Amino acid sequence: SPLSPEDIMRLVQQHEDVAAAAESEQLVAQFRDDPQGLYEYVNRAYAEGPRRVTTPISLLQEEITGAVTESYPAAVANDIIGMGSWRLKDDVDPVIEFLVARLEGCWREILDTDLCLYPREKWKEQGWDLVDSMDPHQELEGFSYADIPDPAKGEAGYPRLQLENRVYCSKVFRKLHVEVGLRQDGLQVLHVVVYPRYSYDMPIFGMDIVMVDGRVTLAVVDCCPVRADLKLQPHYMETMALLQRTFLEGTDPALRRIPEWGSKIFSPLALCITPSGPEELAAFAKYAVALHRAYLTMSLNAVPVVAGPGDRREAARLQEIQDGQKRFCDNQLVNKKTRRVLEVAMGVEWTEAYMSQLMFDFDPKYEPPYFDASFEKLYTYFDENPSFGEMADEAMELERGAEAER
Amino acid sequence: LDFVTNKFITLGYIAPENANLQSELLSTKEIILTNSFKRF
Amino acid sequence: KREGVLTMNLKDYNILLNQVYFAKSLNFALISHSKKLKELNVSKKSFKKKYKDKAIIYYEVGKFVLNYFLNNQLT
Amino acid sequence: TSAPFISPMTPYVPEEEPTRTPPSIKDTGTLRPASEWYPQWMQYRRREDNYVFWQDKFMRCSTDIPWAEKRWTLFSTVWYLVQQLRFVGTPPALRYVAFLGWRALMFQVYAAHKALVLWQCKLDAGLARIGSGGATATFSKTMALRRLHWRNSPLAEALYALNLYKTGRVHLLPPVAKPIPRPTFFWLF
Amino acid sequence: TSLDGLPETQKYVYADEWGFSRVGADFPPGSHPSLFSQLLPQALFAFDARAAVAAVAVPLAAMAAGYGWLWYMHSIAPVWQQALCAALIGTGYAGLFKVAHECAMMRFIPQMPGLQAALGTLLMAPALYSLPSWRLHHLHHLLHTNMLWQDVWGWHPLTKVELADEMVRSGGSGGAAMAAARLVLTTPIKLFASVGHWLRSWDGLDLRHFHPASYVEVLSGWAAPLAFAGLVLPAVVSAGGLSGFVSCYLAPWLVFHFWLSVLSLTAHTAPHIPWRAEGDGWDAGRAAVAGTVTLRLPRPLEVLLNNANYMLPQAVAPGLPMWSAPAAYAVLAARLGPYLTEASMSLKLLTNHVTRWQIYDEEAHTYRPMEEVVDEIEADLQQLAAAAQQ
Amino acid sequence: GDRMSRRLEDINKAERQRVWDAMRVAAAHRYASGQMPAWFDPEWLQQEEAPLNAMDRMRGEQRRIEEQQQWWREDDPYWPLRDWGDHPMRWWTLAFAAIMAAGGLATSVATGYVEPVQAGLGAGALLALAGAAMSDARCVPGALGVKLAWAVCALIVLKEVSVGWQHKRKRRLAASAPRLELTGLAAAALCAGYMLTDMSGMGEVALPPNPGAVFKSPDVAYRASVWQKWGYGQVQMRV
Amino acid sequence: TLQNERINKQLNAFL
Amino acid sequence: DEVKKEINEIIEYLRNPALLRSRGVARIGGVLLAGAPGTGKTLLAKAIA
Amino acid sequence: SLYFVFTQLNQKTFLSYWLLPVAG
Amino acid sequence: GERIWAWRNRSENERWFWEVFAWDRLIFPILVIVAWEYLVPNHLVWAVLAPLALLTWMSGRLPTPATPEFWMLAYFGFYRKVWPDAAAWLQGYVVPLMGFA
Ligand SMILES: CC(C)CCC[C@@H](C)[C@H]1CC[C@H]2[C@@H]3CC=C4C[C@@H](OC(=O)CCC(=O)O)CC[C@]4(C)[C@H]3CC[C@]12C
Ligand SMILES: CC(C)CCC[C@@H](C)[C@H]1CC[C@H]2[C@@H]3CC=C4C[C@@H](OC(=O)CCC(=O)O)CC[C@]4(C)[C@H]3CC[C@]12C
Repeated sequence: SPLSPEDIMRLVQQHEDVAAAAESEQLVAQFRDDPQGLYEYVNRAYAEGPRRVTTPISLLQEEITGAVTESYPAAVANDIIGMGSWRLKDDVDPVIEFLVARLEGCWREILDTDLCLYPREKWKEQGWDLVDSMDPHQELEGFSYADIPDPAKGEAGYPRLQLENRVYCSKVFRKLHVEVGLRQDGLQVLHVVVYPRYSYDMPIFGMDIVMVDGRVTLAVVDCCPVRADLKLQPHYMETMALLQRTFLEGTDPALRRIPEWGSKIFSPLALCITPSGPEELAAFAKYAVALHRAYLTMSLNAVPVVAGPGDRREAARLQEIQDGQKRFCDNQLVNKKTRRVLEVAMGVEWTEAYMSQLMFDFDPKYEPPYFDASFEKLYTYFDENPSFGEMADEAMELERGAEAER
Repeated sequence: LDFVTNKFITLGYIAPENANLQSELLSTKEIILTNSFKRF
Repeated sequence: KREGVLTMNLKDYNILLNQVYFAKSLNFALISHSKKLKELNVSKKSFKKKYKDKAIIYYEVGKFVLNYFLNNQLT
Repeated sequence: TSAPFISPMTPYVPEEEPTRTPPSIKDTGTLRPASEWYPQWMQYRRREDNYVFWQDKFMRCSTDIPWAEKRWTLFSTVWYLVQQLRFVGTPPALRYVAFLGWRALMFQVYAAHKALVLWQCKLDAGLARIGSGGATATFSKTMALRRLHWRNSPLAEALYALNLYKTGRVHLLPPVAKPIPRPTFFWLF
Repeated sequence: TSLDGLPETQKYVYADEWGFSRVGADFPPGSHPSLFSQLLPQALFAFDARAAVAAVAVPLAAMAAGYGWLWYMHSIAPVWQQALCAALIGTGYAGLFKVAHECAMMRFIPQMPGLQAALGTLLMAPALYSLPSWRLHHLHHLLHTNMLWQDVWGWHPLTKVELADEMVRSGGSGGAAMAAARLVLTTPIKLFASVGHWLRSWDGLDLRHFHPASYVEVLSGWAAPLAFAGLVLPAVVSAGGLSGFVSCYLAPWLVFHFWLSVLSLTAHTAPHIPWRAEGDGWDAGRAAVAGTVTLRLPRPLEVLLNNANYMLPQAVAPGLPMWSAPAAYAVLAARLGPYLTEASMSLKLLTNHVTRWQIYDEEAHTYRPMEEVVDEIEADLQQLAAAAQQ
Repeated sequence: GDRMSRRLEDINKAERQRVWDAMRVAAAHRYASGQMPAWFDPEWLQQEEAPLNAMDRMRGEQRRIEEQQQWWREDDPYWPLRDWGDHPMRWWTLAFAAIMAAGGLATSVATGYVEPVQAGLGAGALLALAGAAMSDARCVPGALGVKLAWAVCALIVLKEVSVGWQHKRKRRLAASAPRLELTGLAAAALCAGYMLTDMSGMGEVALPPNPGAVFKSPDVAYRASVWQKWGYGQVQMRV
Repeated sequence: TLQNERINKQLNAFL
Repeated sequence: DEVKKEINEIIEYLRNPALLRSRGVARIGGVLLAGAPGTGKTLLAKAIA
Repeated sequence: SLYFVFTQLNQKTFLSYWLLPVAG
Repeated sequence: GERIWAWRNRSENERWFWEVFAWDRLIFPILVIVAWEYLVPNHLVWAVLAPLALLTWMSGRLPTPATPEFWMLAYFGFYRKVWPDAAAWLQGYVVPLMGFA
């Protein structure tokens, strides 16, 4: 009947395990019922129509002259914008256009209260926001994509290489990075990666598309685990499984080979594909968009792990997080494909610096700041449920009491 | 530009055909512009 | 319960006056009028519209971005 | 810090409405009377710059009154009778005679106060000697001018005297006195 | 715990040497008291009006009896009759104060929160205590139980190091603070040191310690004591003069403070209970389970105090109502048996608390008498003075 | 000009502040009664300044501090004249409360009269409460505290100089006349100290406006409202 | 038996 | 309909002037009826009365 | 919506004054 | 002249009070009612009923419990002229119609 000096610890373990399980289940409860809503949100938002704005100023306006003010949800707005103001559009294959538009739309729509731009001295003053091989010193001030015509075969320059990057910081993510590259021989790459801050226990999100002459030759998407055992939390595995059952069903199960280099960083549910026709590509695209959106929405409610004086478990957790992110960075650096397509065009002393400082940098002693602008939500609120000051109350009781005589 | 445009669309704007019969900014839009200039 | 406070910025009523009456005045009648309105109220072509709306929005976004920059940041 | 979002390095002190109209433009800080009609500095300025005379009159008399000088309270409906006697029930000739007398009195009082201020300057210049024990014999002209314009509270004077007596240090001055706000109670006053 | 692995013989000789019945073994680290709330049957949390009205009416009857007697024989009675009526009134009020402490933690009548707030305020006022401040100090105590340098709302012990520092500053053992400590923790007045607690509430009457959003609630809390001491303590005096004050108010007040102080002091202090600093091995569950002592009284006293001695159960299940505290303890004693400590209120216990355990030294991590400790650290003062030769 | 620019900047500053305060009040109300959209964090009600004005102030101040740097306490003797966050007349109020209470109890025990202790302890309770509220002078309770203390000291002065004290009766008639002694003098000094430090809060409580105040006002709705309240709702507004 | 269990679990979470 | 709006003011001044003072309109003392040739101005006066 | 105030009482006639001397 | 202008812009409420409200609507009706009830024997037609008619005719509105005229009439007239004998009438003739003695 009495208890033992050990089974107390058994009780502690069981309690914290049931707590973790409960919260992980609560996280998936939202996607579980209807997974299709992770890709079909734009179509539904379009279906519901343009909302009418009811704020005192707009009501007074549309009553005075005629002018009705209309609004649109965030999904429709980021669908109207599209590949908004990228300077290298008009050169991008429509598939890469679609994917970039969707990914940046989810960033701007979900993280909008804390999304900042990465510090400008780290990438944007070195001239890394738009890179051209025919002008490696920026003596045309970044208009080389328009001033210099494409070199013909055999001339000094063939083939030309162009890159464009965008880097953001946020509250949970220390870096959200999207980069597009074009080469004259008919090659186009797209590379997206999302790193959580050094104090959050989340996997790293990653996507790569490589298409040649309009045909997608390689496509890989995965949530690379960050722990030492290559094991995600329960809810990440559950969501990936549910989404693969939803979108990828009826497609190739044997084409999902695992690259030799990913075998040390990939999760057991990574997706690598050389698509066959249009249906495979459509399935993969829907799946990638849905997976990204689910990942961001589950990040919306993350809490850091803090190291308390005396606690060793949290120190161990922090060290494991740091080492997992570093392992990902150093094992991505030897993906020799992009490395060589860079270095055979821009040199090597440039390539090493660029790949070290921007693509896969890892310095735990520096993570960029952010700017929390949540107070904005107050202002918007109080412009549609306003309050009028103590003298409109008399006028309104007069209006009611005199109108109610009918 | 992309960010401020997304916000302005989701706030509200006078459609060209709805209006039959913006020289200055409202106050919510001024909060939004100041913040966007501070972040980006 | 009940709060008597005016959470509206007067600059907005002034902006609306300028708009509708130069292209009555700022008194209590205007504010109670807006309260009356709010109370009684709360009781192919797709792509063409996309192009039109994108153009219209980007116009004014750029106009105000340059205004703000020149006035409050060049200094 | 309380500030959830934004906090500069110096905490924000909530400033409130002013409760009294500023000293006019014609007055000085001291006790000696003003100038009957036109100030003396007006003669050393451009004719198109002396419009601030009448503008200040307009501001104090009609357009900038702080809503705290317009409170209706039980004290003010009796002060109304005092003032209405002085303005409508007394002939302007007797008021003029009283005005002349009061001017002469204020000139005598100002002369006395200036004498006292100079005396205080010697006294504290002497006290700084005890304080430093050795050489220091000067005083502070800043403190003399601040004493003449009534810009010190009595506590500041006492603390300055003590600082002088203990460590010399004639150039360490108390901060400055802030103006007294208008006292209000309720419907009462 | 201080007495780690060792046979039952030394445990029991320590037990009957210090007056405890069952000493405690050793609890594992890394836990929390809220764990063992799962060992409790769910029927213990049920509300019933019977025990409620009984708990609010028995101490009221004892108080009324004492007062009726005392007034029937106002000042013609000798001092022992006065002492006995004062003791009875003080105990009755300690019972009503336990009820008020229950209403402060929101676990007496949760269905009517306004009524239980008003009741707690009313019952706390006559002792000149505030309800919101009491809630705050008690929560802060539960969060920091036995934490060295942090549990300021409990019987924080006088450590050797701060005493040595004060003796180095005083230049001898004759200063004012010295003699103050000397009489406060060497004489039976220690059994009233709770009055010091009373003065440390009213945190300077300073609204700058609290969160602004609560000012109006804190101010109201301070106005119920004051109103009492502003409307009722006059009447008493005016209607009975100094004597009619010292027998109708001051003696029950001193008795109530005796009860408060002895309860708390016995609860969380014993030679085998260490006071670990923060970061240096302080554990929450270890301090709330192993570092607690349960006092046993005669059942008449218990039913008069509303089971005010049973403190361990309501630290593992903070919502457990007052009338289920005895029963619940019997449950925990079955499962947490080997780790608990228990004692019976006897003269030996209080004599030990007064004469023996006075200073807490952390190197030996135990309590030692004040006089031997001070003369020892003074001999080491002489020896460091000899070490100060050059 | 560079003069109308200053006026414009001050108008914008003041309007932004007034609107932030109205939002805070209305949000406190809507939150205390349930109706709030659950992304709302009740700590946003402790930000007093405004987000916009705070950002402007921060930027300007950092620009200044950047481009410009291209008993007795010997270290700072003037510590009493430093904004510590309370009212200046806060320890005097508690001191006077303690004096009143002690003196009242001592007197009423030494003689047998029951008015000294009642008045002394009543005033002591009220003045201790006021001196507790006066420990944060920016709030609304920080101002109601000053008002309460002034009221109590004025009542003490009145009872002393107009009715006198019961335990001070004599056999004669001019020997027992109500005069000002030492308690009334201390209370009068306190009242003067409250008035000459700060008692300017809650200035919007007065007698309501007349039809005489709104004769020249530029508002027809407001004038009509006032006329209605005072009993002239039927008069013709030839304005 | 629920009004006390609610309070119990809330206080436990906080603590 | 536009003058429906414009003359629901005269109607409400005739029924209930206190409500029309709350809208910023002190008094309506004299109105003009202009328009195109031959609009039948006598007809609407009947209706409003 | 009114206040608690008397009404004028002499806008119609003057007879009321006849009570002030007589009572006096 | 300037001093008068400044003072007149700060004293509009008190000016209207002393010019239009002090006598006509505060002191005159009080004096009138007290003076009427000083004369005029302790009847009922004279203490309550006739003042009601004359006040209604003079002021132009019937006094109801919402107005101070009703309460002044009530207190002075009724409570100090008609009550001290209607009380005896009731205490002699209507309490025996109930149980209490
Ligand atoms: C007089 C009897 C009959 C009624 C009970 C009176 C109590 C309500 C009073 C008397 C003792 C007072 C306390 C005495 C000491 C202090 C400290 C004092 O603050 C300080 O001393 C602050 C720190 C410092 O001064 O250094 C004011 C609050 C407090 C708790 C007082 C609060 C009000 C108390 C409890
Ligand atoms: C000149 C000295 C001797 C005395 C001054 C008297 C006036 C200042 C008082 C006496 C009668 C008062 C009136 C009596 C009745 C009322 C109704 C009452 O109305 C309110 O409840 C207004 C408060 C609000 O809701 O805003 C208080 C204001 C008012 C008009 C009072 C305004 C101030 C008056 C004129």
